[PDB]
Order: sequence, then structure tokens, then C-alpha cells
Amino acid sequence: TKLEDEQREQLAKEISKDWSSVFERSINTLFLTEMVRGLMLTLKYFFETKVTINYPFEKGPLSPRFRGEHALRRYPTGEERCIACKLCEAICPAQAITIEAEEREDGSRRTTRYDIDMTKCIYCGFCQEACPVDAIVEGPNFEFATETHEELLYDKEKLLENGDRWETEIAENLRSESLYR
Amino acid sequence: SNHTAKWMQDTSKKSPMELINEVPPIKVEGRIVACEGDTNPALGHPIEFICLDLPEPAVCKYCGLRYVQDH
Amino acid sequence: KPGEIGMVSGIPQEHLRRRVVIYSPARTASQQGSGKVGRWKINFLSTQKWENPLMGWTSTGDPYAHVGDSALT
Amino acid sequence: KPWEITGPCADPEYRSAVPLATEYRLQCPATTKEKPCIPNSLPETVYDIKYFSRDQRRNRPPIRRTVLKKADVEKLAKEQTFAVSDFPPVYLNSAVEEDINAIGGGYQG
Amino acid sequence: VSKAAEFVISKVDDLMNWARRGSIWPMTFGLACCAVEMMHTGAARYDLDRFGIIFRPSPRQSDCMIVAGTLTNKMAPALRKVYDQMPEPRWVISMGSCANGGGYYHYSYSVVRGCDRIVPVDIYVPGCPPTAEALLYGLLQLQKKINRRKDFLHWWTK
Amino acid sequence: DNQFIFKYSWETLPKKWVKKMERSEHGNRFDTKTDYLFQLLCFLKLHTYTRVQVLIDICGVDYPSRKRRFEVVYNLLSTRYNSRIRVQTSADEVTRISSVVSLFPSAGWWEREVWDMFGVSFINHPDLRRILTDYGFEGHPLRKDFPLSGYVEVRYDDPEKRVVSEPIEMTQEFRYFDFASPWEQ
Amino acid sequence: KVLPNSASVEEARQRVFDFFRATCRSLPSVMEIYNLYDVTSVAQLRSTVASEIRKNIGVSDPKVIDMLLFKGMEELMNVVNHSKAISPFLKNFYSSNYF
Amino acid sequence: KVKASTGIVGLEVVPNAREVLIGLYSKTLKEIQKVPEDEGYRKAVESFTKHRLSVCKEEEDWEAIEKRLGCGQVEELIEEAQDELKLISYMIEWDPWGVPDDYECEVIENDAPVPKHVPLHRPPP
Amino acid sequence: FTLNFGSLRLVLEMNGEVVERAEPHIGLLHRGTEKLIEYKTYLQALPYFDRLDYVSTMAQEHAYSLAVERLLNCEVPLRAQYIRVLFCEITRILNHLLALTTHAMDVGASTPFLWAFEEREKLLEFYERVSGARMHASFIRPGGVAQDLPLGLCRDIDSFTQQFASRIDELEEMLTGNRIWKQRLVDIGTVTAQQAKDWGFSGVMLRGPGVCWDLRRAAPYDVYDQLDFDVPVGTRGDCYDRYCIRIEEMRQSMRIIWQCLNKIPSGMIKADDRKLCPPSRCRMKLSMESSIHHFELYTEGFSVPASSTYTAVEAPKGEFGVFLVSNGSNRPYRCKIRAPGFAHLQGLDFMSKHHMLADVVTIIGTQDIVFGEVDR
Amino acid sequence: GYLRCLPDGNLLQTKIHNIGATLVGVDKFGNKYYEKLGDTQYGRHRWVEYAEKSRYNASQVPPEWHGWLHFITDHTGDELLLLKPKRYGVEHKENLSGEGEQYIYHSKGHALNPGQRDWTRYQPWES
Amino acid sequence: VAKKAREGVMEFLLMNHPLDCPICDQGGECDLQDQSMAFGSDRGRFTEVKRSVVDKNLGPLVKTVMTRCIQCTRCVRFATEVAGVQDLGMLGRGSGEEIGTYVEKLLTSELSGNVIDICPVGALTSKPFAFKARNWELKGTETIDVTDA
Ligand code: SF4
Ligand code: SF4
Ligand code: SF4
Ligand code: SF4
Ligand code: SF4
Ligand SMILES: [Zn+2]
Repeated sequence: TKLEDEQREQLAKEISKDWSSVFERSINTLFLTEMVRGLMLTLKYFFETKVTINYPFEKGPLSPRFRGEHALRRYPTGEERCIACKLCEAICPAQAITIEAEEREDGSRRTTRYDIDMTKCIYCGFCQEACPVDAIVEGPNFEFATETHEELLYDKEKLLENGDRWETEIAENLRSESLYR
Repeated sequence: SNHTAKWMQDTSKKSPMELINEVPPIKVEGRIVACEGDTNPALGHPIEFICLDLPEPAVCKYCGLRYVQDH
Repeated sequence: KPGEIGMVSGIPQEHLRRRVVIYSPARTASQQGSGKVGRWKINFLSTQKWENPLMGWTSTGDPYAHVGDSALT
Repeated sequence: KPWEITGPCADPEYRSAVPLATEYRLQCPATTKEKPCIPNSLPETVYDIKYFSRDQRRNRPPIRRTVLKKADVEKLAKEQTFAVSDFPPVYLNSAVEEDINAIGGGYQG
Repeated sequence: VSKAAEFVISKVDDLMNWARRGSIWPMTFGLACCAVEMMHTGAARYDLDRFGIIFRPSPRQSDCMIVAGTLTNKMAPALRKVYDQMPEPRWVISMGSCANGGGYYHYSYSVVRGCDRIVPVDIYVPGCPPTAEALLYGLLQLQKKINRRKDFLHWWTK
Repeated sequence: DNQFIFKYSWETLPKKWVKKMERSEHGNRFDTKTDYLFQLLCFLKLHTYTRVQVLIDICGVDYPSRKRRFEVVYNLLSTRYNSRIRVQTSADEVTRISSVVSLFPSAGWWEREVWDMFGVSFINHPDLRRILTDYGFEGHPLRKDFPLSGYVEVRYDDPEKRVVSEPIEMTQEFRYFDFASPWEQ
Repeated sequence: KVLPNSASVEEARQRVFDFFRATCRSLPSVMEIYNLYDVTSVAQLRSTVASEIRKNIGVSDPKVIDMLLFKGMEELMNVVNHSKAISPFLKNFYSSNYF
Repeated sequence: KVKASTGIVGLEVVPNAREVLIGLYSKTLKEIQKVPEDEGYRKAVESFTKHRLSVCKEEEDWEAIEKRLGCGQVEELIEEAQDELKLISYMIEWDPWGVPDDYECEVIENDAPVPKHVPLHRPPP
Repeated sequence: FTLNFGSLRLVLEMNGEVVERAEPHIGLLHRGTEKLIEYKTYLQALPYFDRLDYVSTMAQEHAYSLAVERLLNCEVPLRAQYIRVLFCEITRILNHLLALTTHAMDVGASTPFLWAFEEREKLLEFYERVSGARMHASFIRPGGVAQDLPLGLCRDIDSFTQQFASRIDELEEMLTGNRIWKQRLVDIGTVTAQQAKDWGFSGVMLRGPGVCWDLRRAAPYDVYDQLDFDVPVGTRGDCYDRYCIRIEEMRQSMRIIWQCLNKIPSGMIKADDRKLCPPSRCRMKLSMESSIHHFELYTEGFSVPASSTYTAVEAPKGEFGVFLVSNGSNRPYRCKIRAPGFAHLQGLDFMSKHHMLADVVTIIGTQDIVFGEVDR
Repeated sequence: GYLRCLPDGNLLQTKIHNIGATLVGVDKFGNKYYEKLGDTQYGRHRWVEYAEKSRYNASQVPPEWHGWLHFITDHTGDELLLLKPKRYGVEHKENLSGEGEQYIYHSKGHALNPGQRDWTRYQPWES
Repeated sequence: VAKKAREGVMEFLLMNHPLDCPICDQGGECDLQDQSMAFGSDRGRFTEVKRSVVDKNLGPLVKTVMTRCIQCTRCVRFATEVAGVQDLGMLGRGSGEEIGTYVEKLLTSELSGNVIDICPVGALTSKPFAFKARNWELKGTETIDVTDA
């Protein structure tokens, strides 16, 4: 601690070169100059405009490559866009997708069961980029909070109706992002 | 039928099978076609080439559209 | 002694006395590649899978359902 | 205004936090005035596909193993010697105490 | 049971629901990586103080517990103990995927498969992480859910 | 790169404990015996031209096929000479290996973590309580034979008014997908 | 504090005795920790601990003995820190197929 | 002149750095005289200790000895010398010298290339 | 006497309000990340690194991708390297802002929190425009990146850099030079360089003492050796000097961001070989081989050669390292995750010795312990 | 709806913001979409008045206007309505999720489902 | 030389293979996919018109997608040698040559199930297992059969 004491003495000698400097330092420490400056900046921000978003009527900016709510699309004709290739759950890191399928009546390969857990999905977009036919897409919707876990457990019919409801916005985002691909 | 009722329970709207059966076959002059899904190849499905020697319409196996040779 | 490591490994005692099958998985009949042969697996005969009443998933109650086929090579 | 007396507000080169809607983000990302074109391969590797030469994953030399015995260890020990220039170099660095406005006048970035 | 007493009871219930909706005092249970997004929700942009939400550090003064993050077997007893100290008018918002059904660590030791197994959660907020927009949507959904509480009518008709 | 102090070590280090050495661009590797690991790390830390005075970390790897399944790896760094080194040994379930808490004080928590995850006990640790898993954890999670989902799970038991631990009964069992290609070898 | 592996059966026996002493001295703390005074029977608890030690006699490796003592001391610390006629065949048969 | 600060907070400037280094190097040589001559550790220790002792004897100013040695921070040099004394004491306390006979060491060398953008500790100039 | 605090659990031995010793209990956020990574493919394991050290998201992606490329030997294009550097520096700015403002709130200063969150919201908007989500954006992949930059992003980042230079000046004016702030920070939790080396400190906590060692300069893993930035060091390692170092690191991160924006090249965004990087949607829908390779890369993974390596990067917290051991299969055999919070929280014991409770919380804030990475 | 401002205070903020705004559109549900450029910060130059002052919800924005409101697209809802697909599609429905068991979504195996389906994957003998 | 030969042969095999792996039932168990990812190149120089073949009806067990057939004649000589019934055959000449029966002849044999097993590509597949599941999902237990002795 002797080294600390002598360092303190040397520093005190260094910053006490003359009466002008010592008086200036004492006045600055006594009259709260830094506190006054902080108060002035605080007052400036009190009088400046705010950045509050006003949630329900004004909503934050997004991007077409947004990972919101998982959903299933359809072809323009009306048939399901999803063949049963099972690339969803092969790549789904959280294993939130379960799919079962069989040959349809007309020989087409379609999924007879397709459910996604929204409590297990990590909203990562691996399925929507692993889809060979752009069938599953993570839609722009994100305000789908549910009161029950069973409600949050989706299935094929709910995914298809979500895709039908959000088809136009999903199509616009898909065009804009297929440009970026 | 059984498959549609197995994955869907609404039984009030039209199932995709009925819509895809209602869309008419597409008449093409050539012997082979290129099936892409929609007007934008990048937004459809992988390209599928379909042979049309058989008289009956041929399902695309992707976005099944039943292309038929002209003559 | 044959079993001291198991009895001190922390595995529950109820799972330390169960018949297992040691076998080398044969080559798949679908394809002729021979890079997945020669490995040996412990086959914990855990077949107690049922259907979830709510969503129809494959539930289980045996901790050794997939470890022998996934991690233990 | 009292806040221009001293502090960052008194600085002429002071920038407001809020960005104007007419100058921050002119075009929405899904509607851009110009169409992108992102390359995915070199022009050389388009019609000249040849993977056994650019197979960087598998084109590696085999691992070499050598079992040195007591005789080899003694031979290397006797053969080897240490000089002032064979010692490992030291990664030395030190503080400079340089002003913040020294690099490019504080502007260039 | 009448039509004027019913109207008075409805007005009293509306006043009570308005008070409880406008004075929600949630408490953060900020584990893992929904808590950072929660702090973003509490920030200047999507401000929570406008709607009456202020975070009370003491569970005894809080209204609803917002569990954001992963629930661990080592921490679930603490979560339950803290929940038990909350007053009887109480609600739970499970934010993210970890607190809903285990999320990205569902098949993992020492991970509770959702906070629903420990405490009765009222509203789930899907996302990973849910946008601050979505979390504020969930809080507004909690306000809507507690906007249909006929406590006075239920007490009267017993 | 920077394979200077590695070669200098192999030139100056006693040859008694150098079981094997690996010269790689993925990291220079020393593999020794558990008896002489403490002495080897003391030599490296204190020598003036191999000053690996900071212990990056201690890791464990499980190899069920080998007789000594556990592999204890030590990643060390030399800031004075700017290079990373790796020193590893092999230990089994029962045998206790020497602790390097005295040399590197940071090694305490990594050694406790290794104990927690694998079961490799250390000889001179000031304490060796579990650090990461739940209180009263029975197994060692990072062992290969340890199931991914564990053996027990917790839930709230209303009659007991506490969170109890019960054997696992999880729904939606883990689906192991065998993606391995027979032509990968 | 953790000690090196015991090199002798006598040393392992001494360590076992020390661990049993520790359990016996820490038994009355468990009384106030758990509060099962009605049917605890502290003597019966000591008998059960002795019975566990006696059923762990088939082990002869000093390393295994030391590891068992280490895990037993860990369990003791955890408990101190409060962390919790139709033949056998026919009953299992009536219960389920997997037995 | 005198070094105002060594930059390192733990290290403290020493006035008699040259004398301390001379004494430490002399004691290093005296202690390493006990190590067997065949060992490479003793040869390397004698080499660098003699070189450092020679340069610190020839050059008087600590700035000059730092500049000529190229390691800098005579305080760091003193710390290294003290650690060398401790290591020599340890290798006298336990005897690692001599191959154990019937000894085999597996030298492994692979030339697997790595991309130029991975973190590799570049050699000092 | 022992005083208990209960995801940060901490037991302190006190005599006269003076902290004799502090012992943290950390396992409260253990999630089996290493076990799950062993059980999952490399691409499926990238989100785990997204989740680790969640305040600094893309730094962990960068470390994991660098380790995979080291074990895989695949060349990353210059444009991908530059955008990775740009977003790593954006990540560093985000982490430093959050650390400084949470530390200020723990001290008692409440107002800079929301200004720095406005800045962080701008940066998270950058993340959401370039990739999927604001947080945990799996954008950095082995061999390159997921997608190219949307147009206008560079201009928006330039505007942010100017306004953020103004904001850093603003925050430094409010916090630095305050008598209360100085009394809270100076001579609190001081660490010698020898102590830091012994306890394995890294990053600001190691440069605070003045070891004068940075990973981006010792082992440049990017265009860092072409960006001529500055690395600040502390004269006497304490909370005040570490805070000043963090401010200077924010300034140098802005400098690096401007340099990357200026000299970003035009080219591809990922590794050229489709055996290791997935082909584009048009290529997989048009080409037979591309469809095969997309299918195989999204069912199976790239089979890295059997090897073990340790790859470390200069994460904003400190040195974040990943130790990957493979066996030639599509899944990582072993993945050890060395986070620069595990060592610092050990350092808490000796740092907060003979201090008080407010000094303990100040030391915790200065070390910036994110419990996800310490419970990896 | 101006009397709701006194007990709402949030509709009051919206009405204050609709002083110099221009009504860029209106949807079929009654929501009136406003834009206001000029001297306005970036984050508050597009918004909506839900035309349901009592119980306005954040999920009442149709997908046609969702992107424009969230600044994803410069395309107003009219163009997306013009581009709406045919031969399939459903009308926009709010996130009720608590307004009734007959309104919320139920799984095929849930007891509350109007038709509950068994899941055993085998057909018994069924004498 | 060998690597270039393998790459060229893989390119020629894949120049007319249909881009229908996702609907192909041989996903993860297709020799064309694995050998293309192991020995073939990562790109495709072909962008012209492919060839297409109409499907054949070969019974209630073998579903045939003849666009995927690589004409390896492994099943033509299987029916000749092992099965013992000569119905399958390679008929045609050139780039477009079809395989099956000239007349509508459902293949019928006790060993007819092995025809789908030896097909490397997903040309011949089990009809009852048409699109039920992939390979990685299924766990395989090594057992014996009790239908025969
Ligand atoms: S977004 Fe990711 S986590 Fe969600 S379903 Fe798709 S692959 Fe799974
Ligand atoms: S990847 Fe696409 S086509 Fe395949 S199962 Fe998923 S949604 Fe269906
Ligand atoms: S739900 Fe996702 S964002 Fe939230 S704590 Fe879990 S991993 Fe993090
Ligand atoms: S067999 Fe051909 S069509 Fe089927 S997945 Fe393999 S490469 Fe594709
Ligand atoms: S085995 Fe398959 S690929 Fe070979 S000739 Fe027969 S149908 Fe064609
Ligand atoms: Zn089609």
C-alpha cells in the first residue's frame, strides 16, 4: 500500500500545479457541473419528440423474409401444394412437425396427416427453405397468441386455412424473396 | 373420399381433389410438356416432363394438371 | 466384477436388469452400399409405444427407446 | 435552449436520433425499384463442371503415423541443439497512449 | 335476478374489470432468451407503461407472472414458490416456446416441458422469440380475457 | 499455425510422458498418461519459452468402444507466444486423475463440469460437487449410454404442494432419423 | 476435500467407517429437515444405512469402493440440503404384458 | 530515466531490474548445473540463460537490454526467471529425466489443409 | 453469516457488510445443449449456437461456422466474409450496448437504457430485414451465409452509423465524468493481469488489466487483417476502465462497420460447392443434380472428415470457443462450448472479495454474465 | 367515434395523429388506413383506425393490408385484393381464442371437437 | 481418370433423370442419390428437354414410374434367372427404350416382390407402401418370418 500512497501523492502533486487549477477543480467539484450538464441533456430529451410506437394502431416495420406463423399453401388451381416428401421433419431441428401420408384416390401423393407444434417450433424457417414446392411457408402473421396449449397444437386443416387466409400476402412476400434467391 | 375425410373434417367446402378434377385438361400440340406449377418457374415445383402417347390424360404428379396431346 | 460399473454409474436399478440384444445391423436391401455395415448396436427391446389420445403421437415410457440405435455405436 | 450551452448538443456536428420517414427507408424491402441478380457460381465453373479437382472436402493427404522408439529418441536428442535464433519468437505488444482524434482526424472511420 | 339489479351488477363488474385491466402489474420471470425481447417490449418503442403495465420486482405486489425463457428442473421449484406468493387475483403469460411446451429443448433432461406443468398458465405467446409486438399482443389478450370477469355477478348468484 | 513452442516443447520436454503427439492445422495435440499430466502442465505453465499460463478449458469425450472410455482434453493458450496447445489423457469411470486447480485456478469449475457430465473424479479438487444438473441428479448426462431425455421428469403434485420428480412418461417420443449414407465411407 | 484412490483394502475399510460415522452424525439434522418423527425410528434409519453398506459388500475393487463412498457423501450432502397369494408372476400378468 | 508504468496492472516497475536479472540468471545457472547434461531441457536453459545474462551484463540501461533482447518488459523477464527457478526446483523434486526403456511414442502428422479464413494464430514478425 | 439470493442464485459470506466470499449456483439454466447437438445434425445444431450467449447472437454462429469450415476445409467467398464481419460487428455493438445499459440500471442510472434500446431496435430491424427474425437469426452458415443482403441495407446502416456515433458521444457524456458513476465504478473488482490469466479471463475482462491481447489481431479469422481498427486496453483493470474499453470497442465496431460497407465486394454469398452448401431454389427446381444435392443436404448433412479441433472467436463477451470432435458421420460426435462467462463467474469469487453488495452487483454487471452461455 | 376518447386515451392519440394525415384507403371490414409523410418520424407514418372503437383488436387487420401496415410492402390493400386468388380461399377471421369453444380451434382428438376421431392404427375383430 | 469417368457417367445418368425425388419413394435409399453425392459432380450442365415415359401397370404390388428407370437391365435378367418367368424385358433402341411387357401382362411370381428391391432408382416400388413413409423414419428390427417353413 506504500506504492499506492506514493502514487496518490504524485498524482496530487501533478494535478495541483497552480492555484488556478486547484481553484477550478474545487469549484467544479463543489458546484456540480457534470450534474448540471446531465440535467440539461435530460431536459433536452424531455422536450424532444418521442419514439413510442402506439401499438394497436401503429405497428413496427417488418420484412418479407419474416418468420411468423407456419402455414400451408395451395396451387392456383386449388390442389394442395404439399407433396408428402417429408423434408419438413427431416430438417426441423426441434422435431415440431409430424407427417403421415398415403396414396390418394386418383393416385396422387398427398399427406393424410400434417401437424406442427407451435409450442415446439423455434420459428427458424428451415422447413420453408427445404420445401421443394414452396408448400409450407412461415407466414407474416405473428399475433396468434392462444389461451390453450391444445389450441397452439396445429394440424393440417388449420395450416391450410391459414394459408388460404394469408395467401395474397404470402404470395407477395414469396415473390419478393424468390427474387432474393 | 376416405383420404380426404381422414385429413379434413369440414365437409362443407370443396376439397382439393374436387377442384383439381374440375380444372379441365390442358391441350398441347407437342408430344412432351414441361410442367412447372404456375407462370413463374421459380415459384412452382421442380420441372416435370410428361409423355403423352397414351390416349388418356396424364397427371403431372406435381400440381396434377392432366395435359393431353392435341391430335 | 461384471456389474460394479453399472451399479455405480447412477442408472436406476430397475433399468440395470433387462435383456438386451447385441447385433450388427445388416446391409439395407434397398441399396448395395457397404459403408454402414460392420458396426455393432445394443438393441434395448423397448416396444411400449402407444397413441396419444389428443394428437395421435407415438408416446413412450422407456428411457432406452432410441439411445441404443442413436448414440450407442 | 439551455442544452446548447455545453455538451453534445452544442456540437455543430450533432445528429438527431429520430430518422425521418421521407429519408430513412425509402423503398419497402418487398417492393424494390430494381430487380436483384445474385450470382451463385463463378463463370468458369458453369460449363466446365469438374468436381474431383475442387473437392476440397475429400482431397486431403492421408494421416501419417511414426512409432519412435528409445533408439530414435536418443538419436534425436543427441542430434538436436539450441541456438539463440531457434527459440520461439515472442508475441510482444504494448500500449501507445494515442489520442482519439489521431486516426484520420476522428472522421474517416 | 331482476333486470335493474342485473344492470347494476353489470356496471359494477365493468368497473372492476376496467380497473384490473388498466392496472396490470406483471412480474418478469426472465430466464433464457425471451427476457431480452421482454426488455425490448418494456423499452421506448413498444412501451408497456402506457397500458398500465409496470414490472413489480416483489411477487407479493405483482398481478400476473410472465414466464419468459426456459424452465429447468433446477428452477421449477423456485418458479412454483414465487408463484405461490402472488395474490389470489393472478394470471400467467407463458412467453416463447420453451415455457409453452419445452421449445427447442423439448427432448432434453432437466428441461420442464412447458411451464403449464408447474403453474396454471392463462395465455401462451408463441414465437422464438416472440416479437415485442407479439408479446404486447399477448398482454392485450390478457386484458381482453380479464375484461369478461363477472366476479360480482358470480358472487351474487351463489 | 504458430507451431513454434510445440516443437520447442517436444525438443525440451522430458520424453517419459509424451505418449503421442499430433502435428495438425486443426490444433497441435499432446496425449500423455494421467500420472504425469500435472507435471507436464506445470512444466508448460512455468517454462519461459512455452508459457501457456492461461487454461482455455477442460473437456470430456465419451468413447464406449475403448477400454478407457473417457478422454479428458485440456485446451491451453500462450498469449506471450500466441499459440494454442492441447493436452489430453484417457480415464475410465472409477480411476481418479490428478487435478490442476493449483496450477490454473480456473480449472475448478471445468473439472466440476467434467465430473457432472461424465463421472471422471479428480484427486486434489478443493470440492467436487455437481455444478450444472439438478440437485440430487443420479446419472452422468454426457455419457453416450445416457438417454437423451433422461430418466426422470418433474411436475407439480397438488396433494404434496410441491414439485415432485417422477420417471419419464413423455409423449411424442424422440424420432431418431437414420440419414447415414452407405457410400459415405 | 477429495482424496486419492485407496491403495489397500484396509484404507478402503477406514474410509467406509469414516463415511458411516459422517452419516450417523448427520442423521439428527435430517430429523429437523424432513420431520417424519412419527415413524422415523432413527435406530431403524441407522439399521437401514448399515444394511445398504452390508448389501454393498460384493464389490472388491478399491476404486469402486472409493467411487461409491464419494457418491454416498454426495447423497448425504443432498439430503442435508433437502433434495428428496397369487404369486408374483400372476400379478404382473394381470397388470401388463411387459414384465 | 525511470519507467513510469509497465502497462500491466499486476506488474510493478523495479528500479534495480538489471541487478535482479543478473542475480536470477546466476542462480538459474547454478541450479541447472544439477540437471543431467544429456537432457535437452538443461541445454535449452543454459543456452537462453547464458544469452540473457550476457546481454544484460553488456548493456547497462534497461531500455537498452529490452531493445537488444527483443522481449521487452524487464519485469516480465524477472517473472519468467522466477518461474524458471520454480520449474527447476520442481524438476529436482521429482525426477523425470531418462527414457523408461522399451518406450514408444506415436508421432502423428497430417497435412490436411484449412481455408485462409479460419482463426489461425499468425506467427509474430 | 450466510446470505442467500435467488436466474442468478448467489450465497455470500458477510462479516460487517463486507463480502468475505461469494459462491454462485449456476445450473438453473442447464438445458442439455451439448447432448442435443450430439443428437442433431450440424445445420440443426446451428440454432443451438444462436441460443447460446443470446445477447450476442451471430458471434456464436460465426464461431460454429468457422469450426465446421476448419474441420471441412471449404473456402468462403469474400462477399460472405465481409457481410459476416459486418454483422459480427453489429452484434458486438448490440451486446456492448445491452451490457452497458443493464450495468447502468443495476448501478441506478435508468435513462440510458431506453436510448440504447432504441439503437438496439434499429439494429434488430437490420437483423430482421437481412434474415428471418430480430433475434436468433440463423443467418451465418458453414460455407457462407443464408441469403444475400436486401437492397438499401447498406444505406440504412450508414445512416445508423452516423446517428450512432452521435448516440455514443451522448451516452459517454451522460455516464462518463459523473461523480456518482465514478464512485460506483473506480477501484471496484480490480483484477491483475496475472489473476486474469490464471482465471482464464478473455475479451474486455482480460484487456482491462492491460494484457494487450486481442483475438481479432492474434488470430484474424476474417478480413480483420484488412480493417486497421483499434484495440483499447486498460491501465489498471477495474469496472471504470472496462466500461471505457467497452465504449471504445463500440466506436471501433462502428469504424469496422463503415470499412466493411465501403469495401464490400460483389459476388456470391456462400461456398461454391453444392456438396457442402445447398443450391438455390431455381437451381434445385431446374437441375437434376441440384435437386439431388438439395434433398441430400436437407435430409442428411455434409459428412465432415473425422477430426477434432478447437475454434475460438472474439465474441463481445470475450473468447467464445467451440471444440468439435467428429467421427466422419453427419452428426457431431462431441461439441464442447467454452463461453466467456463461465470463467468470469469463477472470477466473481475473488473479484467481489472485501467488497459490498452493491459492489457485487456492479461486478456482475461489468462481467456481463449471460446465463445461457454459462449453462451451455 | 369521439366520445370513446375520454375513457380510451389511445384512440385519443390516434385522433391527434389523424390531424394532417391522408386517408390512403379503407377495407371491407371498415378499417380506415391512413398515411402521413413529411415531418413525421419513420415508425409512425402509417396506421389504421379499426372503426370498432369498443373492442378494437390487433388481429382485425386483413392480410391484404397487413403488409402495407407493417411496412413490408408499398402495395396498398386494394392491389392485393385485386390479386386475391380464386377457386379457393377463406375470409379473414380474427384471433378469437377465448370467445367460445364453438369458435376456437380444436384438434381431431380433443373431447371438445364436434367430431372426435379415435387413434389406434389397428382394426379390432369387432364380432 | 477413374474419378472423371465416374463423374461423366453420373452426369449422363442424371441428364435424363426426372426431377421428382421428393415424390419418389426412394428418398435416402436411392443408389442414384447416394452415388451422385459421393462420386458425381455437384452441378448439372443439362438444361434442354428431358425424356418422358408413360407408366406401366405391373400388378397390385409393383408401382412403376418408368421415367426414373436408368435401364440397367437388373430386373430384366432377374426375371430371367432368379424368378424363372420371362415377362419383363428391355424393348426399344437408343436413348428412348422402354422396359416391361409389350402386351398388358401383370407380372406374377412368388419372387416378384424382389424386383422392386433390386431396382437402384425408384422406378419399381412397393405399391402397398406407395407413399406411406420414408426410410429414415422407419426403425428396422432383424427378425424371421412365420408364413412359410
Ligand atoms: S420454422 Fe423451423 S422449427 Fe418451425 S416447423 Fe419449420 S423447421 Fe421446424
Ligand atoms: S417440404 Fe414442402 S412438400 Fe415436403 S412435406 Fe414439407 S410442406 Fe410438404
Ligand atoms: S422460446 Fe426461443 S427465444 Fe424464448 S427462451 Fe426459448 S429458445 Fe430463447
Ligand atoms: S432414385 Fe432418382 S428420382 Fe428417386 S430420389 Fe434418387 S436420384 Fe431422385
Ligand atoms: S432395375 Fe430399375 S433401373 Fe434397372 S432396368 Fe429395372 S426398372 Fe430400370
Ligand atoms: Zn406440375
